[PDB]
Amino acid sequence: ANMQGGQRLGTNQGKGQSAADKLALFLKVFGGEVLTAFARTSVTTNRHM
Amino acid sequence: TADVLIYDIEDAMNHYDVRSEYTSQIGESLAMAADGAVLAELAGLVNLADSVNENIAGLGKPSLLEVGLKADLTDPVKLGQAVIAQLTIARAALTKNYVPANDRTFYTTPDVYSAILAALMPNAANYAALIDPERGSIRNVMGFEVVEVPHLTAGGAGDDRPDEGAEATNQKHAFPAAGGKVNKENVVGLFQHRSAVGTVKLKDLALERARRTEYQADQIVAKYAMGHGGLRPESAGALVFTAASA
Amino acid sequence: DSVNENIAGLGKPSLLEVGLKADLTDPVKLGQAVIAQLTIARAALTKNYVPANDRTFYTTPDVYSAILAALMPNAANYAALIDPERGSIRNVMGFEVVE
Amino acid sequence: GTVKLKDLALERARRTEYQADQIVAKYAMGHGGLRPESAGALVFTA
Amino acid sequence: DSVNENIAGLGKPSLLEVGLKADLTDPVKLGQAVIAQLTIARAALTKNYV
Amino acid sequence: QRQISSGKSAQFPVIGRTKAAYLQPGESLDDKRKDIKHTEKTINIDGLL
Amino acid sequence: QRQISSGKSAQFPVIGRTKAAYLQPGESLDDKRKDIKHTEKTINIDGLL
Repeated sequence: ANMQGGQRLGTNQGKGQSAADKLALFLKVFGGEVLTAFARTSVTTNRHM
Repeated sequence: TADVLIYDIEDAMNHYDVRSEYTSQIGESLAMAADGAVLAELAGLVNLADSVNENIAGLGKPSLLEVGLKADLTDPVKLGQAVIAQLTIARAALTKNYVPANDRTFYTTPDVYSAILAALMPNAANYAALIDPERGSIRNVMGFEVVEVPHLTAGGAGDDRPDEGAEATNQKHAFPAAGGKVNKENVVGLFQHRSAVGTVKLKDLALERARRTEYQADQIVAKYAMGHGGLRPESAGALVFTAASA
Repeated sequence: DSVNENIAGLGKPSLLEVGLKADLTDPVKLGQAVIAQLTIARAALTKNYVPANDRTFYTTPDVYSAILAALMPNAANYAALIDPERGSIRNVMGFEVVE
Repeated sequence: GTVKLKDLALERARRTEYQADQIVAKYAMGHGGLRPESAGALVFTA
Repeated sequence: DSVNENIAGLGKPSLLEVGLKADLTDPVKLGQAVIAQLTIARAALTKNYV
Repeated sequence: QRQISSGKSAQFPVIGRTKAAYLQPGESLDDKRKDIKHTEKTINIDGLL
Repeated sequence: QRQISSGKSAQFPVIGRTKAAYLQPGESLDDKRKDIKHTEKTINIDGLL
């Protein structure tokens, strides 16, 4: 069935830590691109003096 | 002026670059104030008092026009037919003042822009005209060229920066919220001719960068100096909902 | 409703409505409501400065046929969008219809 | 353990309004308590 | 006392004691207490494989 | 479909526009400043499929 | 004295030893396996000094 003694890098373990989260020790990284608000276009520039 | 201040300690902890995008937003914020001021100046001509409607008495009137009661006209296709039928009168009202044909534009919200699209769909229209259904774009309805702008009922810049929904403390070119004519509560569109609004520019637009050592922060500021005013009120116009009976 | 936007004054999902489904049973009547509401969806998506083009509409194949029935000669006054020879829609509004 | 960001640097700025020059040195570091088993202390009895 | 170790059974800070300060008085007798206590401090630190 | 390496999750930051204002002669820009809003978007990676 | 760039905090993972055992012929390593405990020590930088 399930493997015995498998290496668990994510589990926090520790003396006082809960270790309930299986992904605790892993940390998030920056995504590829920063999200920016959509550009707003000017309409009146060529419509008056 | 639009400016931003970036602290060095927060920039160090940051994992991405913000300086390149910030200059785009502060520069674009200045351009959005020009659109708000120009359109508010166009609505300013229609809001001219009864004593001062005309440049010289006998030249032409701003014209107001009416589309419906906004309660019976809530349906999308019903609103679209009202606008299309009333853009014909707007063409006539502008012609009665000898305003030249062509160089005529109609500024409307995207909501009303889609109302015209629904009116000319195969379900409603007996034959195809104007719009292109594949791209959802309506083309040159009458002499007017239909332009959709989300930022109507938005005025020019003012002293201090409003939060999100707050109003500027002193706004030079403002769109009336509850004014007598073509105010913010019942507005459908603004139609106008090339010679209806003017802008006067000094200094063009400039971008500046500064170093604030005492605060350990960098600074970027964008700035221009322009003036917006309404000229030739006879070229102005509007489309508004009928005032609710009280 | 509290967390629908990224930042205040940027945009909202705009879930929209088409009908009660009690009377929208027949496909030809459901198709018109779908095509009608795609026109508002074009406007609501534009109000948030979302760029035109690169837009798509994901729907089940049943609603795909409902749009086809709504533009049949029986329902539509003139020919537009779909072609009855292959039963395929062709970019209703800015969106691209995908089954 | 000490984690250092930007290390230590100093910059010079001109304060024209005060007719003065300002020299400031700065760093950003964090100090921590990894590896407790190697730590220790001696305390007086209360 | 529940969070002192990194992992269970890996080593403890070993607070130790010096035996008050009022009775010590002269500095020469203070050195005896400190050095005699450094006997346990080195032993305790070694027991953790430091 | 962006790609990352060695991450439990990916974070995407957003930027939230700005508003302009008038500066009277003799007024400091520091007295009228609002800043540009920031927040994050998280896409955490699922298990092995 | 470690150095990081562009980070709110720094993470130091630690590892927790293991015990060897005799593998008589005709035995499986999967049956005798304990794994090695992991826990985390993270320390965050203070403000600019």
